[PDB]
Amino acid sequence: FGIRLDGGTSYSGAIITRYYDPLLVKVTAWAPNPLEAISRMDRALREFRIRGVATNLTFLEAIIGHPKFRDNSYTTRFIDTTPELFQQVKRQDRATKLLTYLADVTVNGHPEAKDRPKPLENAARPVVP
Amino acid sequence: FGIRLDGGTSYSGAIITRYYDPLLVKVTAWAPNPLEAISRMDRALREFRIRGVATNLTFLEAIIGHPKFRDNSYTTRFIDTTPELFQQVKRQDRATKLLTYLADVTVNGHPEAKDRPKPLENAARPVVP
Amino acid sequence: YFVRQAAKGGIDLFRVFDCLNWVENMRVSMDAIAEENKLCEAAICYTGDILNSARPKYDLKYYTNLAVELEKAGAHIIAVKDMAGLLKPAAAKVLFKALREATGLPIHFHTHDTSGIAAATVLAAVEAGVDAVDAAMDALSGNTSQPCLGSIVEALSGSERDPGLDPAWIRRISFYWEAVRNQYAAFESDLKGPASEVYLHEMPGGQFTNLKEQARSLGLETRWHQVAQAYADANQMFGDIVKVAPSSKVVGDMALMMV
Amino acid sequence: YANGNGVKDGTKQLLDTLGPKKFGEWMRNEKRVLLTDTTMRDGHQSLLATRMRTYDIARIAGTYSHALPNLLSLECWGGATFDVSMRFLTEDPWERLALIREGAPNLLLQMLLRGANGVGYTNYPDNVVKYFVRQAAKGGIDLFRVFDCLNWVENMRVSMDAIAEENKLCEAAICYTGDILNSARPKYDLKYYTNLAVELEKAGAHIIAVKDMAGLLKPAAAKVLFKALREATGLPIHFHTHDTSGIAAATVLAAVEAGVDAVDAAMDALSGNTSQPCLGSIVEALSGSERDPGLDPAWIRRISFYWEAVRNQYAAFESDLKGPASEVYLHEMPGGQFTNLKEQARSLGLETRWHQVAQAYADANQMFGDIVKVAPSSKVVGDMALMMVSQDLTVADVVSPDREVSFPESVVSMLKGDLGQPPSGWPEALQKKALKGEKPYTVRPGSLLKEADLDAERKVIEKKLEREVSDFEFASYLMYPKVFTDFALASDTYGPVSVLPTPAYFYGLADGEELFADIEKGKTLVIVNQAVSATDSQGMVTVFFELNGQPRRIKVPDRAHGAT
Amino acid sequence: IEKGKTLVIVNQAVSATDSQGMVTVFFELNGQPRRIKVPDRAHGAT
Amino acid sequence: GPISKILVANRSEIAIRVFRAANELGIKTVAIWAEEDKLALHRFKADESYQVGRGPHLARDLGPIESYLSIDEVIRVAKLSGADAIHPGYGLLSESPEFVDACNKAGIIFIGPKADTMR
Ligand SMILES: O=CCCCC[C@@H]1SC[C@@H]2NC(=O)N[C@@H]21
Ligand SMILES: [Cl-]
Ligand SMILES: [Cl-]
Ligand SMILES: [Mg+2]
Ligand SMILES: [Zn+2]
Ligand SMILES: [Zn+2]
Repeated sequence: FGIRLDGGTSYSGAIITRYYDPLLVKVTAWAPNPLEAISRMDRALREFRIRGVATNLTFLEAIIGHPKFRDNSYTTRFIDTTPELFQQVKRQDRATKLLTYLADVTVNGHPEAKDRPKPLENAARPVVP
Repeated sequence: FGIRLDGGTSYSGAIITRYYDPLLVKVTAWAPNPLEAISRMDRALREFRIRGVATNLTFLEAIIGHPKFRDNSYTTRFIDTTPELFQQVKRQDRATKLLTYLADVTVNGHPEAKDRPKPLENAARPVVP
Repeated sequence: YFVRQAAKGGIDLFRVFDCLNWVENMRVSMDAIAEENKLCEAAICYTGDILNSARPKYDLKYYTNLAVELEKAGAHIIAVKDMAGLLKPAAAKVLFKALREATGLPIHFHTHDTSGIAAATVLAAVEAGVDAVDAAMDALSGNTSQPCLGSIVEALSGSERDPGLDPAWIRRISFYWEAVRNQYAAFESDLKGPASEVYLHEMPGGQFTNLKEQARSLGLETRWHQVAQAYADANQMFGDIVKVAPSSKVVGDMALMMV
Repeated sequence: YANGNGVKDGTKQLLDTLGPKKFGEWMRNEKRVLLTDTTMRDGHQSLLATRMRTYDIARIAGTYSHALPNLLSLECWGGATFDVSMRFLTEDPWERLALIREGAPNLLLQMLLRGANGVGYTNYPDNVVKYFVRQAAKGGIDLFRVFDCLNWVENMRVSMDAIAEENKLCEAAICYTGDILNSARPKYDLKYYTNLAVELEKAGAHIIAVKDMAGLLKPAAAKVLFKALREATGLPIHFHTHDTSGIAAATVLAAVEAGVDAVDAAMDALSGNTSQPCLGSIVEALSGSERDPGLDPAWIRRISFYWEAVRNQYAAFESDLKGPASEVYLHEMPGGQFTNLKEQARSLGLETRWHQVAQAYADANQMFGDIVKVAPSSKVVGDMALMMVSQDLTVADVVSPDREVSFPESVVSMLKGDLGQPPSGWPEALQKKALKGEKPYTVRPGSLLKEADLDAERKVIEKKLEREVSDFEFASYLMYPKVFTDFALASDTYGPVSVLPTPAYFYGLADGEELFADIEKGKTLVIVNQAVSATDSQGMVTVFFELNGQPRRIKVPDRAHGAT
Repeated sequence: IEKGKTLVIVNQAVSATDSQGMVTVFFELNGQPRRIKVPDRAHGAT
Repeated sequence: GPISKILVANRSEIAIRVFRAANELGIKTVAIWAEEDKLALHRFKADESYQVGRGPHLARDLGPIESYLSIDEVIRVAKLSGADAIHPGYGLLSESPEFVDACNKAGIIFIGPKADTMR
């Protein structure tokens, strides 16, 4: 509810070329009042999953979560001025890390286990009573 | 404009299982008048591209394009009594038969070819002088 | 009935042959092509060696008598069908001179390049007065096919018998066949080139390659020389026969067994 | 297997008795046509990138000797064999020669020699060239077929004088190109050839050869040419051609009819396409005629069947060439290169463009002033062709002063005069544009080079390898310093690998497989591959052999799979 | 990965080691294919 | 007069937006693409498609942006397609008075303001 999209260019598999516009999709968010519209936008933005390429999602999210934006007190110089770098914080990427571990031990073994006796093959997982 | 989507189970990569209801996505179309609403649902549905599973798209199109639908002259009995929404004779029909050859050879190979050398890939097509 | 439909379907020139050069076996077809008012080109299959007196069953007189008898039977054209590519240049000079003195019909020579010198025989036939010859576009020529059309035409370019065919167009057309032929990689044989061995065994353009495949698969791809001598030997046991289409298959069945 | 008796005396004994001059007169005088078998050099050079190994070539020499003792010669050395043998097969070309010489003591052994540089890749001083010829004669060559890639006689003289000085046969070749019967290309008319023949005879030839490296001579032309040649000089004429067009056998038979004294052919299994035409069928066509060469067709077939089984081991090196191509008349690419070339075009995503090339090559040839195209001149014209194709350029486009074109190095080098001089001279403008201020010269390249200090040079190679080198090895080093050096180092690491059979040299041993290997005449090792271990850490694999009954473990890095 | 963030992971296949000595493990993560490359230290590869 | 067929002299989202309105109205549709947008979905999202900026009539191989800003080509694909109208979308041409007088030196209805207001 309250979300309009104007896209068509991006989709998984798509290849973004260096030649044109960087645009992926335009998101339009509607609500009865402006505060509710902001959080509608915020919910949809954060719900986006884009992989394979960098985006401006974090930067879009920072703008709309800004106090000066929420209370409508920004001038045109706001972005060039606020930063308040914003800018940053990284990403955990835990799943990829785990998969790296599993692949490593699957291929190379664990140093504490690799030359020591081995448990009887597919023995029962322990069951919590 | 005037398209709402509420996804259920579908995205590029989704696994659809047989255990639950068969819903992919609900589509809602809005407009100032009812006819223009219909042509917008109609435009949206035909624009969908879903690869991997069959869908009910063409049936939905026959529902909303049908005259009893357009001039609100239908009852709860409409679908159950309208045979030409369910057009059913095994189709074919030259293009369809051709698709069927290509499908079948693509999945199963050709007996004369499938166990023998293969031509060099991305070979020049023959050009008629 | 079949000949009738074939003329209706667009065939104008029927090269008719018999796998044992048996004229009696060609009459019905030859009469049917004349009744459709099309061209009846009666083919004599070439075998053995007219310059070799050790095989006197296939001498000069054998071909000239069959040409006269094909003419009497209604031929509009006589062909020499050299299905194994056995005719040699010196024999072509004698053969086409003698055929053209024995019948007034034109002669049409068809050969296979299995030996790697069919183009020499063709050009010797043209010099001896043969009226027509067969050749394949360069990309589908050579080896067990006909000899190269572009090169034969180029060799005759500017001579008295020049056939007046444009070399630039032959090459463009052969370029196209070349790209066509690439799409058929599945059906290429292992044959690499000229095999003078054809003069011993006489396996015709179709069969040579199949026969080789078939002896690989029956696990003899290592005694091929025994097969070759066998097919030659079988041929003599049968009484020395024209080996083409079905008759060659029978000789190869026999040769494979004896091995 | 042949044969029981000793070997019949052949052309080898005839040359030893008469000497080279009288021996070319004897060729001239002979009624029968004479044959040269090129299977052991030009046949695999053309069809298998010259990868034929000594093992397969030497095991057959004794059968040629007993079964075809009437052959004129076996062309079996020079052309690309010299460096390819060391660079790619890790084997020594001298050993190849000495083994052929041992197995066929009755036939002439023949090589192809470039006059300017012998078997090398660049220009060398006269003394080096002389030294090479002297070693080639010492090591078993009887017949040197000497050519120049521009048919410049000047550039052949040093080779021709060195051959005569050694008392060997000097067969001076004239490269055929164009078409003597087409009056629209008058630069290569009949007179062009008969005058070269007369220059070559004054320069000391014992035999004249026509080398039709691209297979361009057509039969009606052979008839005119060989008649006229044998009227312009008393020397025997020797005809070598290639079958790219699919009609070279017709050209050979026309030449034989016209009086030609000797011809080249390859055994059936290595003939046709860009190789020589079929030996057994040419022999079969002549059988019973006036000029009948007297070679037994049942032996040719048996030796061909042996070469066919040998060729099957070399599947890695087969090209995609499917048969006759009359477009050879348009582009004139030499058989010996229409395949090294076919896959420079591959390595540059040109494979599907391979036709426009053809036309760039004829075009390039003509802008160069229309020249003889044969190893290394063809190479130059190919490099030009590919470039007009890639950089998508034309000839006005190539010679226009305005359009920058950075030229391939081989083209820069030729226009400079490193391959010599066409009759001709190089086109002024193209030369100035291509040279970029580098200065061209017009004398014999050989004649600018300082004499090599042969002593100093010998000590350099000897100090590097830390042992004496033989005279033969020294010749090798003079021709290819770097390729010889790597070969010598590899031999010291790997042993006499030339003695392994082909499937073993390229693929090693299957599990459990047994091989006999002659480290030397009369020293046979029996070697069994017992097993091969999983690779270990540190990434080593151990192969368990039995050597003459005794277990031996050898450890090798597992490079395949990333291990050092 | 955390209370209430459950990954489903399937080991689909493991490649032969390549040169440069890398092995790629083909996973499915929550339905989606993922390839991960690891050195084959076991067997001497860096 | 009665608009049957619209050519969208643009790309990406703007082109798709116009395609959508066209569709729902029963107006047929024409897309243009340069060679670099060979793969772009807007060229499939129309009922007809033509390349702009390459070929026999040129006289240079055109640029990827250039290809879309080119009056000649745009007109060309309009005239060849049988298009009664052009939507320029935004950016690119949409404020080029040269391009307008051209729609209608070619008698092709231009979706937007007359050329005078534009100058
Ligand atoms: O086109 C009609 C779609 C609506 C009918 C299908 C619904 S989806 C949920 C419910 N559970 C089912 O088994 N089918 C219905
Ligand atoms: Cl070197
Ligand atoms: Cl641009
Ligand atoms: Mg003589
Ligand atoms: Zn035939
Ligand atoms: Zn040669």
